[PDB]
Amino acid sequence: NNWTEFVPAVKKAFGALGKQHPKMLAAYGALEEASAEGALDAKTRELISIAVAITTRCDGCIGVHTEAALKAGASEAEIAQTLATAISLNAGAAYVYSLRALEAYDQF
Amino acid sequence: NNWTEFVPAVKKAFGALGKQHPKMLAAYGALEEASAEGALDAKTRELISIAVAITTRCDGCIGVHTEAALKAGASEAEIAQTLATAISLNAGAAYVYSLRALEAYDQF
Amino acid sequence: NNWTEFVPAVKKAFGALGKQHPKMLAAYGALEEASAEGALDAKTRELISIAVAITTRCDGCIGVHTEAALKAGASEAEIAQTLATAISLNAGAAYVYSLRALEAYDQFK
Amino acid sequence: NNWTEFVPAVKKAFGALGKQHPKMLAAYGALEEASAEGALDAKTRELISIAVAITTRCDGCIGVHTEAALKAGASEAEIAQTLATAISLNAGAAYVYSLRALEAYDQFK
Amino acid sequence: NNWTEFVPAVKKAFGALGKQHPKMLAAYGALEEASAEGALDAKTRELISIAVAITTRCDGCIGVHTEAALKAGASEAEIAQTLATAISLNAGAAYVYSLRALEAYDQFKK
Amino acid sequence: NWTEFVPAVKKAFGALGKQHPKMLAAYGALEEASAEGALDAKTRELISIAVAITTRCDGCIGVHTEAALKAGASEAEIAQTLATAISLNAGAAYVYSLRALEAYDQFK
Repeated sequence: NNWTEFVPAVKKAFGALGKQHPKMLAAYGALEEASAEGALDAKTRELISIAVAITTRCDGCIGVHTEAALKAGASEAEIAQTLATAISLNAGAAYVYSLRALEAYDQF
Repeated sequence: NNWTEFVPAVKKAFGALGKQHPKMLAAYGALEEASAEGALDAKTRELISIAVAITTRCDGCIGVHTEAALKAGASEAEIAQTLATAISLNAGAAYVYSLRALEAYDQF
Repeated sequence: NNWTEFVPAVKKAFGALGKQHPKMLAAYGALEEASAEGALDAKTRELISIAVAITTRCDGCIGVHTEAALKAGASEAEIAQTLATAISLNAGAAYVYSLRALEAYDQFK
Repeated sequence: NNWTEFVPAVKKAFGALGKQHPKMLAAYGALEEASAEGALDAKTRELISIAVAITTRCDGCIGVHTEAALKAGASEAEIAQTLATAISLNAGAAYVYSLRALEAYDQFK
Repeated sequence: NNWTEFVPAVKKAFGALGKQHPKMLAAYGALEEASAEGALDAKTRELISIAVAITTRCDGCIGVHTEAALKAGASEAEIAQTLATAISLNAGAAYVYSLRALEAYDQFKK
Repeated sequence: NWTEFVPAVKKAFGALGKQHPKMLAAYGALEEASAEGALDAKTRELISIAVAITTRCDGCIGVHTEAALKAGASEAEIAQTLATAISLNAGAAYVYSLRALEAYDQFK
């Protein structure tokens, strides 16, 4: 459809990248191996990925790790709660720098 | 203090670039010239400048345009409301891309 | 394109989020309430909103608050000058960290 | 340098915000309420919080939720593996947009 | 993006801005003026421009400046290696702030 | 940046490879793929600084500004790289501002 058609195309672009520049795809594979090492469970790692995917505003990253979260057995409330946490942290960053603006106003 | 001393150091740094690379300082001066052309008052522009500064996480921009907003007659309630609006728009972005993840999960 | 149909689609997506997860939509309602608290008129609130939206590069946020600023009485010149102000700040941030890099090129050597 | 002094200072600034502007701190609490709803333990939520905090590069968000992760029982390897997952996704966004640049160069634009 | 049609659409919109608000387009020209001044050739400048465009995630910026890299004589290997360097620095920024998180956890640990 | 800040950053990277070696090996793979090709060390470090300005990473700035110096980068090459990165940073805001004015015209 929209995401069910986008994700295979994104995975294909990564495959064409490895056939042309294998050291670049091997660099990402090294990043995924470092992430996979440790007792974290695949679903929790994918949920961590979705929270970062929506923060970086990467549509290809969203669909890849959302489909991987479902394959890992993540329910709908687990994802919505993960997104709600990422929204709170994205808003928390603006709260911190807004706090710096208020502190500057009182100081001048 | 901090902000009352950090802001002069920032403006002193921008003055240094004008001596070493005047073309780059003039380019910024061209950006503020276009930003000042219109019927929007100084307080309105400086409030907009603060909301973008906390979004860009630019501490120098925060202090420079917070002091400038005070010089334009901005009250503390106006800056806090400006920051509240900027905080809201930063979270709505995480909301928008969170909805994309939910639609992605619903389609797989 | 098609901002006239994109904006109602974004609002509908927010509506389905509330009927499936009400505490997330209520949180955005609490954020929108604190943004309305104050003496800044609706036009200045939406102009500020558009400036953050183009800095964020959120398309749904841009169209929602551009239509709202229009209904609040914002002329095209007020919209353009708001973008010119947001673009200027979207360069001073790079200027500030460029000044750090030029200092970084000093000290060394 | 001193996160044990930075984090309490950030917490004090948030508390002073609610005394001068309560609706702003209330909207923050509403975001925390929706975050703590859905049977995801605090350890998993704080680990997710760190992964987003380093993506936003907010030092206040990092130290606040790193301490909260320790209080929830997060091990050092649990955070390191979380950061390793967050780093992989930060590069993943760069890979996806670099693929757009290569597809652009092929079409000769 | 990638399309040979989207890039002329971006350039046309920039010209429309200069017709309605010339002081805004002139400000961008002032920025491009300072970018063109210097010892770097056009290829290296457009390669640097591509690296920022994928970091700033601006599709039109990836557009305008990847074509200018082609016209400047940049090969596919020069485009790709620039992107591999840009990708490395993007992950590097996450590595740096991840170190702060590991340092903060060590100071709170008991 | 400083002559003492960069050694502290590289010391933390080395320590990370001692407690979590797969994470440091992943960054090395990203550096090996970046070094592979005809682009000289100067252009790569200049590209690295321009990204280290778009991203607001100070450690990346000082590390790669020093590496650019050892690679033989001149002051004119450093400033022009920044002016190029500043132009692109403003260029991104110009594009999404064009969609904002395009949306405003559609709602009338």
